Amino acid sequence: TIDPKTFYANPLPGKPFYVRFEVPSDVAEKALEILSIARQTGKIKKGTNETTKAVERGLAKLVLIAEDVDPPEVVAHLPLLCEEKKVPYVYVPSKEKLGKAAGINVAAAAAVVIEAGQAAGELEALVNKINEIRAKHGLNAIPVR
Amino acid sequence: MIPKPVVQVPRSIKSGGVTKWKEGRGFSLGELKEVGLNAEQARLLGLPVDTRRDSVWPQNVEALRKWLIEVLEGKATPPEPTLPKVVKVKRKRGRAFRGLTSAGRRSRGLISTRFRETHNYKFKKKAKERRLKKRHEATKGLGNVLRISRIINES
Amino acid sequence: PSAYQYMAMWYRKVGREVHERLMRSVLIKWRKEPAIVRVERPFRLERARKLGYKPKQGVVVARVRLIRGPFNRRRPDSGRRPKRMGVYGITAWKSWRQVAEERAARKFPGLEVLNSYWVADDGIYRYFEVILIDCNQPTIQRDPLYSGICGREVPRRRLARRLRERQRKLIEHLKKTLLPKLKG
RNA sequence: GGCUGACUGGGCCCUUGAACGCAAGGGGCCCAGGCGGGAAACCGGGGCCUAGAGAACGCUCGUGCCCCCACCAGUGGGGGCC
RNA sequence: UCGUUGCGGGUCCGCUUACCCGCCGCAAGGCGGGGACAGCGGCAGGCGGGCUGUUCGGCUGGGGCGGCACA
RNA sequence: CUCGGCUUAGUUUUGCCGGGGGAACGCGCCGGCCACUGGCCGGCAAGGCUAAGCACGUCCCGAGUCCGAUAGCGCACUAGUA
RNA sequence: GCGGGGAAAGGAAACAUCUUAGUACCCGCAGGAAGGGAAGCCAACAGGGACCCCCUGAGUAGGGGCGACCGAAAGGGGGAUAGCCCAAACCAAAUCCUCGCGGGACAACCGUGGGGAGAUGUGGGGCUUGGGCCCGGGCAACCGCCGGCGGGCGGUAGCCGAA
Ligand SMILES: [Mg+2]
Ligand SMILES: [Mg+2]
Ligand SMILES: [Mg+2]
Ligand SMILES: [Mg+2]
Ligand SMILES: [Mg+2]
Ligand SMILES: [Mg+2]
Ligand SMILES: [Mg+2]
Ligand SMILES: [Mg+2]
Ligand SMILES: [Mg+2]
Ligand SMILES: [Mg+2]
Ligand SMILES: [Mg+2]
Ligand SMILES: [Mg+2]
Ligand SMILES: [Mg+2]
Ligand SMILES: [Mg+2]
Ligand SMILES: [Mg+2]
Ligand SMILES: [Mg+2]
Ligand SMILES: [Mg+2]
Ligand SMILES: [Mg+2]
Ligand SMILES: [Mg+2]
Ligand SMILES: [Mg+2]
Ligand SMILES: [Mg+2]
Ligand SMILES: [Mg+2]
Ligand SMILES: [Mg+2]
Repeated sequence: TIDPKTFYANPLPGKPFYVRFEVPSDVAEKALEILSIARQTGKIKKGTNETTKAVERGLAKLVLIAEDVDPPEVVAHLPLLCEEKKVPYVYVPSKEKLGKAAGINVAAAAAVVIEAGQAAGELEALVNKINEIRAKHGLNAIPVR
Repeated sequence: MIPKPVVQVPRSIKSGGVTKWKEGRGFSLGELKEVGLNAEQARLLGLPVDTRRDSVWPQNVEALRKWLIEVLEGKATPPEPTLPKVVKVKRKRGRAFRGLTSAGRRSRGLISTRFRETHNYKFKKKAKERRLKKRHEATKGLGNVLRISRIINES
Repeated sequence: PSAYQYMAMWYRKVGREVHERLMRSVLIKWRKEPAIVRVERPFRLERARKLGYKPKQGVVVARVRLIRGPFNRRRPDSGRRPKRMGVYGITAWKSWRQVAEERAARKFPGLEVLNSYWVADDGIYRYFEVILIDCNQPTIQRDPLYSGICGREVPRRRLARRLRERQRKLIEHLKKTLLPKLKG
């Protein structure tokens, strides 16, 4: 339902059009840590097809999107979908690192935390910090699920 | 003697109500259902099965029941199943150059209309008739010779 | 709805304006690359998968750039009746998509063209991506779709023997469960 | 002086075209409808007679409670016979 | 004329990144100029023996000119 | 859908190519000889494969109301040779 | 045989639309055949049921300086007969390839180790008698890979054959 021509109206310089806000390296590394912890202790999903279905089905808590997707239109729908379903999401710099944190042998363009077993406390803190970045960039808040 | 399905010839407006029967492509699923078979089982017994056909003819049902009893009592031997017995796919070379990809199939007209109505088919069909002088291509201008001769001889 | 359904939105009305912004930058690079280039991944992933693309060893995706418009019809230089003298508006019975597939095949000798799809247009050029498969690769040869291009042989002794056994077992089963009902 | 027959629907014959095939055009004699002139008879289907005359396809107009257009009905449109 | 043709401001101004032109560079890319023009493709009008196909009738005291003795 | 063009029996109605515009989604879409509306009927395009039954004659086999060294293939032979 | 480019002479008793002809010829690309082939079909309220080829429909409908001339399709009779898959829904690495070693009819495959592909999705599932999804019941399950061993027949030289 979100109209992409206003959502993606003003892209950031040096980033693909689907990147809406700039994420510092410290925040990205924390997200990768949470996804790794959630993998051993809770439930995660990885890959665009599985991440998209989790968001649609309402089972997502945190969505991680890599910034180096070579044809950008592979993942560009995900930020729009997360805003529609009010699921917090963050950008990570490398899909190769996102895949490794997801526990696979290939890169992942996207990954999603379904349940954070032991990372739930850290996940809440990460979502708050992401919310400050969105406010700085002018986007409304997305509460932690 | 394995029965052959009997179906009705489509009754055209031109016919004016006259109807006839013909041999069908296969027995319909409705006819097979009345004798307790599905498409797979009937095909394994050597019967021609037509899953497209909707009609159910009692004469077809009766022929099936009679022959099945003979088969299940050891009096008749079913022929080989009406399923593929060989698989023969050749390696393809130069599909793009011979117009066999989807783009070629579109330009040849095969997406929008039947093979028989495509322009390359018309070109080849008429070339053969003229080469063999078959049917109407034995005489060029046949229609006009007939037309003028009819006027003179029917005046 | 799969992610592939969402990926198609960039070639629909809802996403055209955002996609058309992106291509204005991308096409600058594509106008300076070679006319035929092998790419790691297809540009329209959802479209490529529908047409048979999979990221296996021996599957080649090539981007082809060619000049649009009508083909280069020549003005005849000898005697013709007036109907056969025109130039403007006369086109070829081949589409540019077939021309693109054929040019790609020349760059990859021995490979088979599976399919192709349109990617982008600019004022002078049209861009296609062509899917090619290597029929000599063991991964390709056993694929159920690619075997239709690369060839497939099943001995008649295998299928016929299997069918004869299935027919024999069916008749025995139908003797018990069907013969009374038929005669009843 | 009074009028519009330089009429509507048709048929037959003569000439063009000799005896002897063969356009268009022109002329003559009638039947029916409805008129004009005349007491009536009768005459009027242009000019006292012999010249002023044009196929197919296409278009256009007139005409009909008119015929047809693809499974059925309707609206617009198209086609058909004279 | 349609498309290429984009971005700001009130049909006009500006801009450059498209596109075009030149220089340097093996290439990467840099410099300068022009600039949404031009160029290019489609469509439309004009000029167009530059080029292609053809027609240039008949009768006739031979043909031609005349005449129409061509209806 | 529209414009140009080649083609087709395809005709206000065939297929396609090129220029420009350009959907919807199964509660949808497509077809039923001009367009649209209603009804009814039939279906599910824009991805891929598929034996058998059909064309041909360098070659092999058989046949002949065919020719018989100016004939019959150009060549019955150190002929596609000199 | 398949895709593309593509005339004129001649005919119309001139000639341009038209025909000749999508022919000659040119360019590209296959097979022992090619191409086609599994209903967004045809029909008309009655029903057919993938395709190609043969006979017919038929010189009919229709196209056409409505001229010359061009010209179907459905339907009917035959030859022959055969039906399936990719993508997607759902699951999410359960997958494929290659090499070494051991086993395994010299194979497929099994066990183990290394390398490559693979979340931008390998694989499972699914193909109008639509499917996915949930519940129950049943084996005649279903689907696929290898072509070893035994047997038979046929082809590629020949042998016997009356008086
Ligand atoms: Mg003919
Ligand atoms: Mg000529
Ligand atoms: Mg005369
Ligand atoms: Mg006479
Ligand atoms: Mg006269
Ligand atoms: Mg009809
Ligand atoms: Mg301009
Ligand atoms: Mg211009
Ligand atoms: Mg000249
Ligand atoms: Mg003249
Ligand atoms: Mg003369
Ligand atoms: Mg003169
Ligand atoms: Mg579909
Ligand atoms: Mg000789
Ligand atoms: Mg002799
Ligand atoms: Mg000739
Ligand atoms: Mg002539
Ligand atoms: Mg001449
Ligand atoms: Mg074949
Ligand atoms: Mg084939
Ligand atoms: Mg023709
Ligand atoms: Mg898969
Ligand atoms: Mg002997």
